[PDB]
Amino acid sequence: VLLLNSVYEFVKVYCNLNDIGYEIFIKMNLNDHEASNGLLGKFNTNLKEIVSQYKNFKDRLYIFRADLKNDGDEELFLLSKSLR
Amino acid sequence: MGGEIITLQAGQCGNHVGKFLWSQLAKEHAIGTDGLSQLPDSSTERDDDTKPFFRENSRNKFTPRAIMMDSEPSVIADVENTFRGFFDPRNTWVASDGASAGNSWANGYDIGTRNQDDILNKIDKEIDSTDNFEGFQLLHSVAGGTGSGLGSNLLEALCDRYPKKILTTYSVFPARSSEVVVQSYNTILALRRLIEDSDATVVFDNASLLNISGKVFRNPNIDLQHTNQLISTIISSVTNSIRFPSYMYSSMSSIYSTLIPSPELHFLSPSFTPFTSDHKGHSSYDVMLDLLDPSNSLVSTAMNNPTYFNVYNTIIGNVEPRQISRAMTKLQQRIKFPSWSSSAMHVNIGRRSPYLPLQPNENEVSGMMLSNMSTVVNVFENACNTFDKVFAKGAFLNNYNVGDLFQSMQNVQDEFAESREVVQSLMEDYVAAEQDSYLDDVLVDD
Amino acid sequence: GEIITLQAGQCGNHVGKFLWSQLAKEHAIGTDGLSQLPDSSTERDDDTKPFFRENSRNKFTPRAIMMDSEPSVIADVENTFRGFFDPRNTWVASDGASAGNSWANGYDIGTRNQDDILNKIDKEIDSTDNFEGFQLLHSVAGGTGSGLGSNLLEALCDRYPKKILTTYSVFPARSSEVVVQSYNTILALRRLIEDSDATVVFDNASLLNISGKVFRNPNIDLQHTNQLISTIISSVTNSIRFPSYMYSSMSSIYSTLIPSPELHFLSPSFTPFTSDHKGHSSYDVMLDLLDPSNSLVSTAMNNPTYFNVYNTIIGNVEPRQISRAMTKLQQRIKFPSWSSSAMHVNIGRRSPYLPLQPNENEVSGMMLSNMSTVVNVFENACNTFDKVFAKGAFLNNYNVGDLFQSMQNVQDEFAESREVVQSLMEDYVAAEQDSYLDDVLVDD
Amino acid sequence: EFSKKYHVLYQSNSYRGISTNFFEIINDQYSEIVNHTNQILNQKFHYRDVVFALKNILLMGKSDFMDALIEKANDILATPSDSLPNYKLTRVLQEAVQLSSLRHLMNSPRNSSVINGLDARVLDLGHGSVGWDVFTLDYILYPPLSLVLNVNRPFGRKEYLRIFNFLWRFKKNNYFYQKEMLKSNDIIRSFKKIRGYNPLIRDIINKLSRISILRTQFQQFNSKMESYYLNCIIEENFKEMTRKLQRTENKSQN
Ligand SMILES: Nc1nc2c(ncn2[C@@H]2O[C@H](COP(=O)(O)OP(=O)(O)O)[C@@H](O)[C@H]2O)c(=O)[nH]1
Ligand SMILES: Nc1nc2c(ncn2[C@@H]2O[C@H](COP(=O)(O)OP(=O)(O)O)[C@@H](O)[C@H]2O)c(=O)[nH]1
Repeated sequence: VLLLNSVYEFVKVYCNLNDIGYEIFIKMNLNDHEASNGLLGKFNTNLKEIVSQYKNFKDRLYIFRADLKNDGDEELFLLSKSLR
Repeated sequence: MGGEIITLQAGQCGNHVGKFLWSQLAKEHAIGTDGLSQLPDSSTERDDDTKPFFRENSRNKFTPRAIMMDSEPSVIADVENTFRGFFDPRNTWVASDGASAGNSWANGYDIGTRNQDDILNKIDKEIDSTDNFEGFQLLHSVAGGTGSGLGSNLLEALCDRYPKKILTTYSVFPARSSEVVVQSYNTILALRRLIEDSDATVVFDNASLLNISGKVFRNPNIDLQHTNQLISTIISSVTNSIRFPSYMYSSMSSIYSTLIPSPELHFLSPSFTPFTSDHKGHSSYDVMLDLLDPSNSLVSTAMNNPTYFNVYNTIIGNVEPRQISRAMTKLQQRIKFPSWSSSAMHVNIGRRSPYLPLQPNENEVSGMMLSNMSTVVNVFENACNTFDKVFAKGAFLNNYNVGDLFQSMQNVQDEFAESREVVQSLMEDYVAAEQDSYLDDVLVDD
Repeated sequence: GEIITLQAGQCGNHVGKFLWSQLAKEHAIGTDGLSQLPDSSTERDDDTKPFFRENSRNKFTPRAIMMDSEPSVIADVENTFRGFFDPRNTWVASDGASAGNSWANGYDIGTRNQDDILNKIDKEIDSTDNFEGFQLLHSVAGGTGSGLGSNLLEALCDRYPKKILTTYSVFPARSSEVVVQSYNTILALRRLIEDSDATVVFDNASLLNISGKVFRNPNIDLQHTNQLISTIISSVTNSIRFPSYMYSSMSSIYSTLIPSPELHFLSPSFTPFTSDHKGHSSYDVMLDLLDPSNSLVSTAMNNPTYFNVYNTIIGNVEPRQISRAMTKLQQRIKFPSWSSSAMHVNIGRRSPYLPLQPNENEVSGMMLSNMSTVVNVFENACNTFDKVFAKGAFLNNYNVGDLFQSMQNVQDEFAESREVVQSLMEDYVAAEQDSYLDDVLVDD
Repeated sequence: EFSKKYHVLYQSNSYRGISTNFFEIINDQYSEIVNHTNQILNQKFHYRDVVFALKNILLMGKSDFMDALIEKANDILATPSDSLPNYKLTRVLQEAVQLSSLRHLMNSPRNSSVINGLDARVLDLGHGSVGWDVFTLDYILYPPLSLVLNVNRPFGRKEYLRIFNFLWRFKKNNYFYQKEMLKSNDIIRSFKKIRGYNPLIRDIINKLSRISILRTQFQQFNSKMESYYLNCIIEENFKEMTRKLQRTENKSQN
């Protein structure tokens, strides 16, 4: 569930970047050398959040995979390996 | 999500493929060659969904969601006659009478440009009929000139006119290393447009398709018109879940969301295990292993230390998951993925149509699949080598102004140069992706 | 293990006619390819699959490729076996008849048609899952016969390097035709020696020495005596067709028959039998089999060296009789000082559908052996060859295709073929000596 | 009529006390009533069809339907549970049917009565929750089927609703990635105009292309996990249960 909750949150942050990227492109349609660096700042800021979340997610996912694998039952070994 | 799909045939190649597609599709849905349901109305329950491919009217006639374009009325007419009563004649379009060859890409591009209004009006008329439209199936067949030219111009018009609709292109490369003197023209310019505008594409090799058709349908009488059945069935494998849905995909969007890690690298390489179509019934275990075997590839890719990327298949038939998981484990050991990647491998449901002939499920070896691999680049390179010589020398560069003003406006050098950068970037991106450090620009951007 | 029969030349196609006729009788299948049995009993207690592509339909399609230059022999067989054979597996060298009786001609037509021939072979392999091997039926000195066999062998030994292609070689009695026939024999034999799997020799002289006593004389004809050939072939595969529990594979069969990588040409014998069988004991059949009078190869040796001796007795065999026969046979076989004499005896089955079976309280059987004298079947051809192809018309004017790119490819192909045959003979002889292994096993 | 026949048969053997013959009547009665019952269940109550429908819908065996519901309900799903236009869901369900293969039941005799049992419910997860969290999609059964089938009984374990929510979480996330990936594609697409803008673009695009890859990491996670349950646990147990329920079909020659 926590991994599922994380992916829900990942979409929201990706969406925030998509909207920032959209506006950066709109601003260039109007002013080619503007598109305020503040937007690039926000873009990069939300990317830092994705990356932080990405890594945190991956570590939790690893633990989840490891727990499936070492609990016993070939199905969990197969599932865990398939998540790598 | 899924929605209706419109097939667009830009030339004879696609229009011939259409015989194979509409026959096989109608076959699977119990639709006759006259467009009518083949089922008696004594049984009305159905569990398929023909809506995305056919309009079903009050006479239970199924009208294909397709528009056929050509410069030669005969190929479309052949289809209309073969399937008389199946197709709506208003979806037939033909370019003003004329002819071109080699430079036919330029000519294609011109007939597209000159008639975008007429072709787009036909496309909008079909789309306007329904609400939930989701994408197009484009038969581009890059080797053809007017086919590719028209397809290139229509692709540009459609990707911006319909930005929300997924454009999937089916394109087969030339079987001849000598015709490339002009087919490399068609290829560099057509490939530019595919790279810039398409959302997805499947790349095929006529040399491999012809060889396989002859090997599987064991017979020396090898033809493009025999081979097109393989194309029809790779398409039917892909749409299996849409037409005969279950719970796994049933959407172009869904599969691409899982199968294409980057819109930059959306050129997929298909393969198959033996199937019947319009004794080797091996276990799904073996099917999976056989599907990544180089001998089953519809693209000659060499497969020398195969260059990984996202793998997806369908096993057609009712098969047991334990075999699937065992085979998948073995496949995971056989095919590598970059460490930056998710190393995803997926298997679809493969449900068979209820209107097909009976066979034991333990013998359902059949299936066709695609891999996202950099082993597509080697195909692009054979053109590339051919076109890095004719444009460099200027061979035929003085013979391409076939109505599109290629030479009239001296776009000759610019079309090559811009297209050349675009095709090189695709190849470079496929290759850059081969390294573990590919994502460092975002993941170690501390 | 699925087996595909290759019927090459008219001899190969005539022999196949007899073989398939016996198989239809053994497995009650009609000439139309249908089971002759009621379906009220669905268990057949046999397995036709290795020889027939039993269909989902009541159809048993012989796993065979019918190959000739003269379509009429195949038609004679297909026209008998009216539904039994699949005509898509029939190849005829329609692009010119063989230019006379020269293996080279058969080779040249097979060579041009090699891909088509192989395509038919694979169309049939596609109907076999566990493909194991082939059975080639052919004359040794026929143009189309030995030439086609030479082409088939070269094509298959490389295309299917792990499959078993055995040979059923039919040898004409030596006559004046030998001025051509000995090279057809010798050059096609070179190909067999180098590429073929275990081969069995059928000497037409012996078919006649026997048929003059067991066939309805005057018709003791070699194309009539194909029943004797068929009897041996069907006897060999009886352990496959109505399997028991000892030998159920060709590879198992040859495990005790082939002592080295050398191709061995084996000499069959058989007694007594019924065809269109009342022996007294297995004791007597086994003893009777160790006698040239029951042999299909006129080796005619009073004291040949035997290696690799095997026999199969089919019927109500008493093990005591078998044991007594082995006891005396053990004392009267010539074999080398370096190998203990191991006779292999297998017991087979009568078909559940054999019309004779209900009244069989008698036994019969087959013996196969590796004889140092089996090569006597090639002696007259060799002596002829040495005198004729040293320099006669017979060397060059009968050659077509690659054999006659130049006279050099004739002069050396013939001399080399003779040498390959000479080496074969020398090794059968070397094996007769104690030194064969005394210079091996104590060399340390 | 049935009872009268058996009444007579038991009267006929009443003099026997039991004496086996009684048992013999029962064995016949047993067979007759059970087989009659099953014919009814699948003739009038469409029992197997109901079973499949429940699996297809509540256990989400049909993909088109579930996506059809989400698109139709996107505003509902985004809107707080606190003030939902719950009546809109009647309209959503009707459309989700028309938008999916389920319409084949809706438009046919013998089948419309099955499809008509589907009915949405809202879970009280607290203030601030939204339709995405509280929509549970139930199905209503009446006896005679509610007496046969396992249903979300008010005093039971609510097996289906709990399972729905589990599967629902996967669908929510899958929905969102597809929606979001298209938004991404819409923007990454504007890579032509760049010829007059490259100095401020090359970096955002290179990051966006790599971001699509990162997005795919989550999509494959959800696709793999959701698929695992459906094609390993649900389908396998389902196929086994229908095999048991299909024994009356004499499906096996064995
Ligand atoms: N695979 C396939 N290729 C075809 C077919 N028909 C034509 N071609 C291709 O056509 C190419 C040459 O150009 P073509 O499309 O025929 O002429 P166009 O009218 O200008 O588009 C060759 O490379 C062929 O591969 C077909 O039905 N199947
Ligand atoms: N035992 C036996 N010998 C045969 C048969 N048919 C022909 N022969 C021998 O075959 C030898 C040459 O090969 P053949 O197939 O007959 O002629 P080809 O078709 O021109 O090659 C001749 O010397 C014949 O003695 C047959 O069916 N059985």
